[PDB]
Amino acid sequence: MVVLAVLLPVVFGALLLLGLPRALGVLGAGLSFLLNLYLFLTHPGGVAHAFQAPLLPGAGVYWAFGLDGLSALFFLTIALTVFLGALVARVEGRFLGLALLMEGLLLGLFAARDLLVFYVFFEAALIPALLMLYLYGGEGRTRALYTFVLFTLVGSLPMLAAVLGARLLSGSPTFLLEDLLAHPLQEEAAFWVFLGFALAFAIKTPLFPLHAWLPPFHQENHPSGLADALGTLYKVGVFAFFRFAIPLAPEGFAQAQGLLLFLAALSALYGAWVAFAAKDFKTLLAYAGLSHMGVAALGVFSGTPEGAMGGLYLLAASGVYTGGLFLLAGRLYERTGTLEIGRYRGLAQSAPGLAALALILFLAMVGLPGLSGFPGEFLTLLGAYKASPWLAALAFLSVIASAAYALTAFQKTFWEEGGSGVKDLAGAEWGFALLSVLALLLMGVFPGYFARGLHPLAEAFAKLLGG
Amino acid sequence: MALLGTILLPLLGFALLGLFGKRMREPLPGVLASGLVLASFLLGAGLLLSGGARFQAEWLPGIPFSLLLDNLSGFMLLIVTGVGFLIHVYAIGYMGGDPGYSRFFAYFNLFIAMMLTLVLADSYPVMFIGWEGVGLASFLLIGFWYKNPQYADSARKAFIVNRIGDLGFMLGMAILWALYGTLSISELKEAMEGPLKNPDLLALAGLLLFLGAVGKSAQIPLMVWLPDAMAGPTPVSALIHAATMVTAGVYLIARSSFLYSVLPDVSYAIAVVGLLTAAYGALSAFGQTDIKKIVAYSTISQLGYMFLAAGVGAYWVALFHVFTHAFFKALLFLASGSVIHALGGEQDVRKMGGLWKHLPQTRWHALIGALALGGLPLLSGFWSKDAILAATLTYPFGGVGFYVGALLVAVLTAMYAMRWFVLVFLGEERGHHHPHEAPPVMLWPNHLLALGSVLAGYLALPHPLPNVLEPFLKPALAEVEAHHLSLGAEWGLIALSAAVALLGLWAGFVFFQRKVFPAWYLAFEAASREAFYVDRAYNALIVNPLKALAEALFYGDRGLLSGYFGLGGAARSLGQGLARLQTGYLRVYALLFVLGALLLLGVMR
Repeated sequence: MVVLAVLLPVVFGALLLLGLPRALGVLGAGLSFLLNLYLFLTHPGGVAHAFQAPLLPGAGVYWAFGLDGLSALFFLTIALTVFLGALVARVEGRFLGLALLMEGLLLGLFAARDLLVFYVFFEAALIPALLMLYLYGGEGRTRALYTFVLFTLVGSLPMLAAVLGARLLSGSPTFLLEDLLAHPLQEEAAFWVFLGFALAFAIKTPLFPLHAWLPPFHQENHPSGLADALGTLYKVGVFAFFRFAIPLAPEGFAQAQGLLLFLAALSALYGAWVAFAAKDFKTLLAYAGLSHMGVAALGVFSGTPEGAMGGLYLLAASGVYTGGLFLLAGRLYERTGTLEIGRYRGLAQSAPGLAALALILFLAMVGLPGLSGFPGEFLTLLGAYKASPWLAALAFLSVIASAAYALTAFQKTFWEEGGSGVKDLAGAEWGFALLSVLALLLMGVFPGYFARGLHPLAEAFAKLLGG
Repeated sequence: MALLGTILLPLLGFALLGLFGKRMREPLPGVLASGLVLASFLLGAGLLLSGGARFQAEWLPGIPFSLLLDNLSGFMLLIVTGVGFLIHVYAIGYMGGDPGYSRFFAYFNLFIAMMLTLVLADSYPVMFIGWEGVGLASFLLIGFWYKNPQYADSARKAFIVNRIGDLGFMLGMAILWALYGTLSISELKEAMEGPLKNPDLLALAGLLLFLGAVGKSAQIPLMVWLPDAMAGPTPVSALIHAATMVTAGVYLIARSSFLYSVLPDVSYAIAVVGLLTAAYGALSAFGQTDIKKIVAYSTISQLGYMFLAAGVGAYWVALFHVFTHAFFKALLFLASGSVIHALGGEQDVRKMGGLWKHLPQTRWHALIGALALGGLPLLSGFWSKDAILAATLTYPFGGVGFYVGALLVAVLTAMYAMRWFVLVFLGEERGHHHPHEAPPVMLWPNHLLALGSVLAGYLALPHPLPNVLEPFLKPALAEVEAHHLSLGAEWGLIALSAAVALLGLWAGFVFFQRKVFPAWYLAFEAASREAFYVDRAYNALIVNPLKALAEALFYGDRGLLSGYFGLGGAARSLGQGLARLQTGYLRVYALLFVLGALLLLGVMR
């Protein structure tokens, strides 16, 4: 059931960490992918694979899991992305076990059916990040590590007071999301709880003033970008917003809606705009991820189930293709040795299908219709315009900068005058690009099949803001 | 399901020629592409002959996947498939010895399939899908020869302007979704009838739709991106300027006629922008010394004509000019491509001349095209342009000054078309062309294109003569029509227009054979050569300042991270101020101890 798929990447990452060899990670990620796909199919509803086990009877803690429409496809997305990062990695530092551990942690994070288990995974996801950052790459590794870790922790620890207030002030007997949702929080008490939630979730969203931890994180990881891909998967902020933040304290969200929508708009614009000024791949991709998170948070905060479903779909797909771009930059490093955009121009003539892979990925990034980005982008646009037209319009002065930075990077990296000549593709990279394009096309052209579980949650939690 | 094959064929073709692609002989990619285009023309003609078609598939909740094949969609489909088959043959001939044959024809197939996705649409998001797919294929083909950085930034600029237009499109669609909640042109029309609500918001949505149309069809101010499409090969420029990627601007208005007709002010604005676009294109065409640019500015002028037609509510008239133009401009481009194929890609005018005798079957193509564009009294271009000139007065909103404006534009089109023909084919010789100027299979579809250009013609004729296009175009969409007409005086106007066009032709003849270019004309030709100094201003206050702001926001982000650093440093400094509290003098520790204990004892009350 759910716990099996949640733990499989954890146990495989352990067996790669202490045990040998690297190859165990490829087959482990494949087994995870197949299990998460099987869980994604035949999904009846939320209780699909429900798990309930007691841990602290007195304190009220229970292992609580289940596959919602959201948990299923996010499991599938994570399994797929980490499998891709597992085959193509080329890190081979024997630490892909850390990548599988982080995968399993993010799985448990998403599948949490009770508040405290979610909080536990939210705090646990910090350790592998600092680990694969510190000992596996980067010159400013220590400083970026401290910055990112301290930001996450300064956000997270007061959220413990927030969750303690949310449980105690509501008289909810347990930490179960069912029970906690059964007992609402009052005015000027849901206010403070939501404020403590919004700090920890915005600094991890990321929004504009709280994003300063993102570029240093992405720069000094392993140059291959496996750690970077998993950190982009670590932008789970929006998710916690929609399921936990807003439904548990909409009274404060009433005053905070405009502020948060504005932050999402300006964050998206700022990221997609600065990404033009980026002189390296890590900076560009970090600012792009910031823009996408701004869009997703905008869609969720706008109410308007259109916007919410768009935000979540865009979140999953952006995680997928941003992780793909990170791994691609790492592979081009391993074959070349640099991530600068100006140098190494002739790539296109030497790289037959790596050019096409990078192009498909950047197209999915700028949100091209037919690929994964556009459904979420447009649904979020609709929902935001429903909520507040002004911030939606400003926020979508982003596709312009999206095309600008993506095309500039692609052109000056591949198109221009022939250089020395570069390796074409590796055998693992073949399956990588094939599966990447397959998933992108399937998620972009057929958004009907995916995200069907997202519609009920969207409309229910959007009507919840009403009477 | 059968209708989807029209799109699917030049997608499987694209996938074969892109993925494997070079596993084939040289002609085979073009062979497969042209064969798929032909067997798509066939299946579209067969489906239309069966009365029409509909297709609906499951998609985003509230936004399903809706394809509608009616008279209006089938019109564009037949045009695109036929001209695409002709240009595909012309590329099979024209593309030679340059790598990427398979890639090139895969781009062709993808372009065709995406344009079909555009026209076959009962829902506006599918129209947007086609929009962005055509924009991507255009970016790809314009930068076909990647080894030159210069012919990359052109497609960069093209796609950027395209995405500005696409953002306007998206916002208008969000508007017409917040209002109604349908976003399917069928039910959108069935819901827009009757008691309109919030007319301000409706006019705003239509204005944003027109903004998207401007970027797609390169109207003012977004004109500037089109000439740079000269970077791509000549058949690419033909398919972009004649049959696709610009005609979509007119097709959007033709389908949204029900929206634009209840917007009088917006339609009048469209007419004004079309007139200005025609004026700019005509005034800035002849100053260009290159064939590709002097044709691109003419494309600007002719699209201005079409948008003038669709501005006053003359939708079938705009489609008439679209038909004639898609014939004769494709003719011009393929002729020019054959010409530079004779000179090895010389691609200049001042380095040309005296190609009349030396070029068989090509001077004829060039003369047919120049006469059709200039408005030779008995030619398709004359019928279209003067039908627009008449619809100016006959259709609503008055067309008072627009008539004389478009007439001057007809004069100027005659003049600069004669400039092109004269300066290219007559009155000197320079350069070299020994062996193989005229190819069979390039000029062979060009024969058919010249035939269609001549005889597009009489589909739409003054009411004594049969008007075939108007009854075909009105029922499918643009049903509401309120236009008067006249006779006797209408034919006096046709005669005045024909005489004016002939005077413009001979005026260009004498002025551009003269080669003297007096004082003022040199200044004017220089100004037109520099596109009336538009890009100089566009990069002055817009593009480079946006770059400066991007860099400024980068510096500001660095500064924000520096402020976070300062917070941490304040924390450490406070920490060592508190760690300084313990010096080691026991008297100090005892005093601070007793002090803290006394503070505690006071707090307890």
